[PDB]
Amino acid sequence: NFTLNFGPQHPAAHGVLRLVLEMNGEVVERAEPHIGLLHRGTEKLIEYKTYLQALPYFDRLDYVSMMAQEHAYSLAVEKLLNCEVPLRAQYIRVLFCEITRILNHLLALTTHAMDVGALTPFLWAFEEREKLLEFYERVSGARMHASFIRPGGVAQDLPLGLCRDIDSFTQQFASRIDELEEMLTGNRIWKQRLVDIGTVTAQQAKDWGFSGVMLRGSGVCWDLRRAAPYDVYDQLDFDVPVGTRGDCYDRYCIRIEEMRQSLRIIVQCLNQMPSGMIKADDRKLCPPSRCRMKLSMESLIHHFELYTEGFSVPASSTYTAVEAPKGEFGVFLVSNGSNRPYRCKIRAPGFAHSQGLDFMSKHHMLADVVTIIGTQDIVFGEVDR
Amino acid sequence: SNIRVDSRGPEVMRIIPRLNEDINEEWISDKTRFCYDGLKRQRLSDPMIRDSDGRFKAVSWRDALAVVGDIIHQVKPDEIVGVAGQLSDAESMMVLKDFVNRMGSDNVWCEGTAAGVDADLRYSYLMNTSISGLENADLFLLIGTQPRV
Amino acid sequence: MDNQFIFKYSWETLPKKWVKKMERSEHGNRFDTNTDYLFQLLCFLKLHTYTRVQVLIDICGVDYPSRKRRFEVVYNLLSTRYNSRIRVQTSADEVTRISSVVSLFPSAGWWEREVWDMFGVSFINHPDLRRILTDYGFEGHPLRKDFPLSGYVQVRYDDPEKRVVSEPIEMTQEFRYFDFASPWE
Amino acid sequence: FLDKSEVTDRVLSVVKNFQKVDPSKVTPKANFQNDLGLDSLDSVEVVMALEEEFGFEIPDNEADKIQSIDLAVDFIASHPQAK
Amino acid sequence: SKAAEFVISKVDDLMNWARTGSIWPMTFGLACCAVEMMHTGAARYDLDRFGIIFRPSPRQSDCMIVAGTLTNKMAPALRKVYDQMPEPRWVISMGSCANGGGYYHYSYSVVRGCDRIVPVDIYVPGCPPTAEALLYGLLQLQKKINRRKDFLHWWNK
Amino acid sequence: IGVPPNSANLTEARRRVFDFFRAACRSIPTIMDIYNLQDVVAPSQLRYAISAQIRNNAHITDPKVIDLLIFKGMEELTDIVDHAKQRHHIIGQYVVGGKTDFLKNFYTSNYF
Amino acid sequence: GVGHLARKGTGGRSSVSGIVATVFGATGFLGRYLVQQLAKMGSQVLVPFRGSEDSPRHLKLMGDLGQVVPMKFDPRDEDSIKAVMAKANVVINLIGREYETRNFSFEDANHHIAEKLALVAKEHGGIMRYIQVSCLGASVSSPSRMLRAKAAAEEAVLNALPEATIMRPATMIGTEDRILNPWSMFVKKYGFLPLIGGGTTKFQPVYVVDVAAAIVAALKDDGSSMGKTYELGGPDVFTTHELAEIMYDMIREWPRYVKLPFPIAKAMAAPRDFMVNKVPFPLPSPQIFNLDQINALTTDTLVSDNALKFQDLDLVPHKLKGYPVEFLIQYR
Amino acid sequence: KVIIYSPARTATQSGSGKLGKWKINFVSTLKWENPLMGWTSTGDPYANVGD
Amino acid sequence: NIGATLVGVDKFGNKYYQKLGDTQYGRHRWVEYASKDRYNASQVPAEWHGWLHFITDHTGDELLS
Ligand SMILES: NC(=O)C1=CN([C@@H]2O[C@H](COP(=O)(O)OP(=O)(O)OC[C@H]3O[C@@H](n4cnc5c(N)ncnc54)[C@H](OP(=O)(O)O)[C@@H]3O)[C@@H](O)[C@H]2O)C=CC1
Ligand SMILES: CCCCCCCCCCCC(=O)SCCNC(=O)CCNC(=O)[C@H](O)C(C)(C)COP(=O)(O)O
Ligand code: SF4
Repeated sequence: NFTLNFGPQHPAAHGVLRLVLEMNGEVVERAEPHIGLLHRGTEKLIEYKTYLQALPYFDRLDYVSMMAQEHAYSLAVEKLLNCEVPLRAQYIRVLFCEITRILNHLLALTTHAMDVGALTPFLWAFEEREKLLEFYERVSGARMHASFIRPGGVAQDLPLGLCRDIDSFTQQFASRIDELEEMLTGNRIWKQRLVDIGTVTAQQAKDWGFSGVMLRGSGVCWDLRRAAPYDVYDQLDFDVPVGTRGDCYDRYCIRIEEMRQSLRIIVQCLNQMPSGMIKADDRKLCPPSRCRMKLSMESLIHHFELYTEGFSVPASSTYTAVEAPKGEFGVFLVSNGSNRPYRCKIRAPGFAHSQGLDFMSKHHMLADVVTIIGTQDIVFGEVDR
Repeated sequence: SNIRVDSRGPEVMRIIPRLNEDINEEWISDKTRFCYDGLKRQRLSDPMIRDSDGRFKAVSWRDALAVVGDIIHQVKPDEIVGVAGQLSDAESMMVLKDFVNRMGSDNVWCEGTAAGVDADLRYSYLMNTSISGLENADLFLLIGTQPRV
Repeated sequence: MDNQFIFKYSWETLPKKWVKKMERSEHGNRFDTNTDYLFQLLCFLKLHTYTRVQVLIDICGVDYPSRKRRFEVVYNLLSTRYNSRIRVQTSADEVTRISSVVSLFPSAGWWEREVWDMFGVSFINHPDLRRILTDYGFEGHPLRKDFPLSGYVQVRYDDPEKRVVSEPIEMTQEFRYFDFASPWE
Repeated sequence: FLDKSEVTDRVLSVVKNFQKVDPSKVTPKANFQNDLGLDSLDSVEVVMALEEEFGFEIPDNEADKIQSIDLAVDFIASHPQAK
Repeated sequence: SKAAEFVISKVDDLMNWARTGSIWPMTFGLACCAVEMMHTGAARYDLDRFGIIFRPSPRQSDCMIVAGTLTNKMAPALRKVYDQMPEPRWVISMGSCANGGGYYHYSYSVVRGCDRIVPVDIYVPGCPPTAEALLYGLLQLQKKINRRKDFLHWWNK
Repeated sequence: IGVPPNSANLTEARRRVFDFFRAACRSIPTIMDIYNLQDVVAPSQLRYAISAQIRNNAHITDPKVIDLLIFKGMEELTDIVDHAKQRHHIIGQYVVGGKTDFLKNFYTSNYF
Repeated sequence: GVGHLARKGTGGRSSVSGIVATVFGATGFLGRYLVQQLAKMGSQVLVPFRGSEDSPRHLKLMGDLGQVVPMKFDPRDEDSIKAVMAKANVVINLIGREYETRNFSFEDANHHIAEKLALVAKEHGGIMRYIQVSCLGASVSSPSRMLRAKAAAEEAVLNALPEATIMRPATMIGTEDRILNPWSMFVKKYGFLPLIGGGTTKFQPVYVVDVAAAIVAALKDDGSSMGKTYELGGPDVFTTHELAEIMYDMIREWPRYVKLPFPIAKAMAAPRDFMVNKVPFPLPSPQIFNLDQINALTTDTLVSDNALKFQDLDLVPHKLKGYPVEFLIQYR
Repeated sequence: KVIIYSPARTATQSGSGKLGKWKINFVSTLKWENPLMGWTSTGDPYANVGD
Repeated sequence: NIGATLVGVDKFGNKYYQKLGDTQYGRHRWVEYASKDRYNASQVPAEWHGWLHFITDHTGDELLS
C-alpha cells in the first residue's frame, strides 16, 4: 500500500489538520495525525503568569467554547481557595455556559455538514451564531474572547435589556433548530453518508478516554452535569440523550438534542435567576468597586495588591472537570502557595478524540474520513496547547 | 559595605543596603547610596588617541594597543611607571604589577597610601580589631583620622 | 462510591507493598506507589469488581528540581460505574524508565508521548515513544523548570538560503519578570 | 566459491583507509582489534566496510564472533553473492 | 506624452479596477481568527458582496490572509504555500498572533509575527479582530491596490 | 517496537551502542536517496561523523545515561529517515569540520 | 576612517551595529544578498527604489523592525537623492544596466547616475565609506559599451571622492543570475544551448554571496580598503563550454551544443540594436543574445595577476560546482 | 559559570517571608537597548530563568 | 434612502438616516457619505460613531452639548 498526505491548510477542514493515511485501495488502513502545528506553549506560559493573568489563556484553548474553559479554571481556583460564589453569579455562569454549548453545537453541526457538501445550513446557523455573539459582546467587551467568568464571581453585571433579548432569541431558536433538522435529518443522502460510519462500542469509548457526545453515542449515560454537578445544575431540569448504535448519525442526533436541552436550561435560568451581588464578598480575592477604591483606603490597598500581585492560593493540587461542549474538560492545577500557579495541565477532550481516529477510520472509504473527523468536533487550539 | 544594586535593563536604578553584622550592619552612607548617578555620565566608551592638533579621535582597540605597545619599547626599563586607581580590583592590580615587572621596571603603586609604606607584616595597615570588635572597646584614640568622612 | 469508602476498601484489599502514601481529602484521594508497582496497581484497579476504574483521564508530569527524584508523574483515573475519581502518583528522575500502561489503557500512548516530549521521562514497552508536540528536531524538554521560557533557538526566513532557517534566539524586548512576592506571606 | 587472490586483494585494500592502520602490517593473517591495536568501534567498522563494498548483510550474531582477517577473508571467499 | 499621460493612465486605471473588484484570498486559518473569518464571509457581513471569494488552492488566489498563531513547526508550510501563488499577490496579517506573536509572543514554539516568514501588506489588529475590522483591512488593501501604477512604471523604464 | 527495559551493566550498554551504530550504518543508503546527497558527500564521511559523535560521548560510565543517549540518537535517526527535517539541516550538522585566542576574543567583545 | 561601527549586541538580528547604509539599486540580484548580510549584523539599511512599491517588498524580512526602510526616488531629481541619503554614514552603489532602455541609455544608467550619487555624497559631507560596484572587464578600450561606461564611472567616482572603494566583481552565479538561468530556459524551451563564441572565451565566475561578503568585509575593515580597486573573481577559471557542461550536469540533460561564430551571432543580435526606437519605449529585453554581452565575450575577462583579490580581505570563494549551483535542481 | 546564593531580606521591609530559598544566578548581564523604541533586548536564554 | 428620515448632518457633510423597525430590523441607521473618492472607509467623527454603531441613542448633535 502507498502513503498519503492530507494537509488541508484552508479552514474548510480544521485548517491545521495533518493526516498521514496508509491506503490499500480506496480504504484507509491507518490514520496517523501529526499534531503540534498549534502548540504555542500555553502550559508553560501559565506558570509565568498570575492566577488572574492566566485566565485569558483559557479563552483561546477551545475557541468555539470560550466560557466552558473559564468556568473550569474558575471552579478549580475556587476549589483550591474555598471561595463561595453568590447564587446570581452561579446562575449567570450556567446561563452563559449553556449559550456557549449551543454556539459550539451549531458550529460543529454545520461545519460538519459543509464538509459533507451541504452549503446552505452553514450560513443559516451562523446567523444564530451572530445573534448569540451579540449577547457575549454586550455583557463583556469582546464578541469571542470574553474574560467574563472569573474565579471570585463574574467580571461584571448584566445590562438592562439582556434578559429580554435572550428571551426573544429563545422564542425562535426552536424553529431555527427545526429548520436545520428538516434540512438534514430526513434526507437520504445525509443518512447514507453517516449511518454505520465511525461506529464505536462503549468499551472502546471507555478505553480510549472518550467523553461527551463521543461517549454518550455508544449507550453510556455519563453526563458530568448530572454525575458530578456544579454550580446550580442540580436545580435545573434537563434530559441526557443517549445513542443506540454509536455511528456518526447517532452523534448528530445527540448533538441536536443536547442543543434543544441547552435551550431548555437557558429558559429555566432566565426564569429563576435571583437578585443579589455577583462576586464573593471576600475583597481579599475580588476587586473592589470603582467608587469604593476612590473613597476608602483599604479598598484602594486591595485594588493595588490584586492588580499587581493578585491572590495567593494555598499550597495544594486538585483536578476539576466540567462538561464542556466537546466533552470532559479538566484542569490539573498545582499550587505552591505563591501568586503564580506551579503547574496547570489542561486535559482537552479533543486530544483523546483525535487519538482515537486511527481505529474509528480503519477499513473505511477515504471520503468517510472527513465525516469521521467532523463528527468528533475537534479544534486544534486544545489538542496541542 | 554590602549593598544591593537594583537595575532595570542596562542601567542601575538604585542602591540599597544589605545585612552584614560584621561590616555595615544594615546601614550605608549617602555617598554609597547615591553614587549610581555617576555610572551613566561622562563614561569613556571608545579607545582614543590624540591627534597632531591635540584632539582625541575614536579608534579601534587594535590600533590603540599597537600605539601603546610601540611606544613602550622606546623607553628605558626604569622609565616606566604604573599607578593603580582607588577603585581597582586585586586581579587587575596583579596583572599590572606583573606587566610592569616584566618590562624591567619596579615602580607600581596605588593612588593614596603608596608613598613608601612597608606592607611587610600586614598588621601595620589593617584594622587588627575587627569593626564589629570595636563594640568591646572602652577608649578610642583617633590619631590623625576623621572616620566621619 | 465515595472518598470515605474507596479509601478504606483500598486500604484493606490492596497489597501493602504497593502503595506507600495515601491521602484522603476533598481535593482527591491519592495513592503514591513505587515506579515498579505502578502497572500492577493500575491493572488491579482496572479489573477489581468494587474498584472498576476503566477510564484513564490523563497522565501529567510535575517538575520539582529540589527533589532527588525530580519528576512526579500523576495518573488521574475515573470510574464510570461507581462515579468516583482516583489519582495515582509516582516519582522518577531524568534517567530512569518507568513502566508504560498502554497495555491496560490504550489511550495512554499520546499522554505518555507528551510526557516524554515535555519532561524527558521514558516509558518501557511503549510502541512508539517519539515527540508529539514540539517541532521536528527540537532539542530540550520545555516543561522542565530549568528550560527558558522563550527557548534557545529562533525561526526566520533566509532569503539567500531560500528556506526557513533556525537561529539562536535574540529578543527585541526581553521578558520582564515582575517579582510581586510579599515578605509578610 | 571464490578464489583467494581477489578476496585477499579486497581485504588488503580497504583496510588502509582508517588513517592509522599501518600498510606494512596488513596481511592475510592480521587480527583487527588485537594485532593492529584497534577499537571495538573499528572492530565493527571493518565488518561494516565489508558490507559497504557490497550489498550483502552480516547478522548481529556474525560480527562479534571472530575478529581475525584470515577468517574474514575465508568467509568473503565463501560468499556466493560477491564476484 | 500627448496621449501617453492619458492612455497609460486609463489602462492602468482599468487594471487597478479589475484587481480591486475581483480579489480571491486564500484564507490561512490557524486559530480563533478563523472563526472571525468565517463570520465575515457569512450572511451578516457578506464578504462575497465586494467580489471577495475564498479559494482552497494557492494556484488561483491573489491574496493570502494569515489569521492565527504561527508556530515554528508550521512556518515552513506557510512559506511553501506563499511561494506557490502567482506574482500579483498580497498578504494580510489578521490578529495579534499573526502580527507580532500576540499572547504567545514569549513562547519557545511561536513565530513572533508572520512578517518574519512572508512580506505583509496589511496588518489588522485585534484578538480576535472584529469582522468589520477585517472588512476595513480588506478595504485598505483595495485602497493600496488602487495606488499601483504598473503600466506607467513599465513605460518609464 | 517497544522501548527496551533499562540496562543493568556496562556490557549491555556497549551492546546497545553497537546495535544502534549498525542500524545507523544500514540507514546510510536510504538518506542518500531521500535527499540528493549522491554528488554531495562520500558514503564514509557520514560514517566517520557518527563514529566521532559516539567517541566524543564515550566518557560516560552510567548505563542509564548511555541508554538515554542511544534512545535520543535513535529518535534523531528516525526523524532524519523521514522527510521531517529539511535538507540543509543534516548537511549543517553531519559534515566533518594567528596571534592568540585571548587576543582575538578581546578584540571581539568584553564578554568571553 | 574609523567611527562607522559600534557593536551593541551579540551580532544577531536584534543586535546593533553603528552602520546606516543607503544601498542604491538594491532591488536587483546583488542587492538581495548585500542587504541581507548588512541586516544580519544589525545595521540599518535604507533601500531607495523607483517605480512599483512591490519591488522592495522582499527586503523587509531581512531587518528586525525598522532596519530596512524603502524610499521612493527619481534619479533625474536631485532633491530626492539628497533626501534618501541624509541619514547615512555609508553609501553603496549598485545601479547598472546591461541592456539599453530608450529612457536610460548605456551612459546614463551606468555613468551619469553614479556621478550624480558621488556628487551628492560630496556636498552631503558625512558618508564615511562609499562603495561603487563596477564590472571586472571595465576598461576604456573595451568594445562593449556597458564596460566603457562603468570604467568612466570609476574615474568619476574616484575624482569625486578619493576615499571611495571600488568593488569590481566578475560574472555572478546565484539563484537569480542572468547567465545560468537564461541558458537553462533556452535549453528547456528550444532543446539546445547556443555557444556565441563557440565556448572558447575564458572568464572567472564568482558566487554572489562571496561578492556580498567581500563588500561587507571591506566595510568592516581596518582602514586599508579606502581608495582601492579590488577585483573579485572566483577560484577556477572556467569557460563557456565548461559552465554549460556543469549546467547539463545539474539540469540532467543530454548535452547538445550548436556552435555559432561571432559574426552570425553579432548580426542576429543586431536587430534589437536599431529597433530600440518604436511606438513603445519598452521592448523585450535580451536574454542570452545581447549585442553588448556578445561584444563582452570577445576579449577574455580574467582577474589581473597584479591586482587585489579575495585573499587580500581574508575570504575564500566558494567552489562553483556544489552549493553555489544547487539552485539548478528546480529545472531537473 | 553560575553563583549559588540565598537572597537576603530587603531593607525597605521588615517581613522575613521571602527568605530561606536558594537561587542560581547565571550572571546574565549582556543586554542592550532597541534602537527603535528603547526596549531592552537580549540574546541570553538564561536572562530570567533563575529569578 | 427612500422612505427614510435624515437624522442630522455632519461637519464633513455626511448625512445620517434612520428607519423604524418592527421585528427583524435592517437598514435603520446608515450614512450617505458626502464624498465618492473611495470614501476612506473611516470618516465618521466620534460624536456620530456611537450613534451609528448603536452604542448610544444620542444622535451626535446632542452629544456635542
Ligand atoms: N553578472 C552580474 O550580474 C554582474 C553584475 N555587475 C554589476 O553589479 C551591479 C548590480 O549587479 P545586479 O544587481 O546583478 O544588476 P541588476 O541589473 O540586477 O541591478 C539592477 C539595479 O539597478 C537599478 N537600476 C537600473 N537602471 C536604473 C536607472 N536608470 N535608474 C535607477 N535605478 C536603476 C534597478 O532598479 P529597477 O530594477 O527598479 O530598474 C536594480 O535595482 C550592476 O552595476 C552590474 O553591472 C558586475 C559584474 C557582473
Ligand atoms: C544520519 C544518522 C542520524 C543518527 C546519527 C547518530 C546521531 C546520534 C549519535 C549517538 C550519540 C550518542 O552519544 S550514543 C552512544 C553513546 N554511548 C557511549 O558512548 C558508551 C560509552 N563508550 C564506551 O563504552 C566505549 O568507549 C565504546 C565507544 C563503546 C567503545 O570502546 P570499547 O568497546 O573498547 O570499550
Ligand atoms: S490574535 Fe487572538 S484570536 Fe487571533 S489567533 Fe491569536 S490569540 Fe487567537
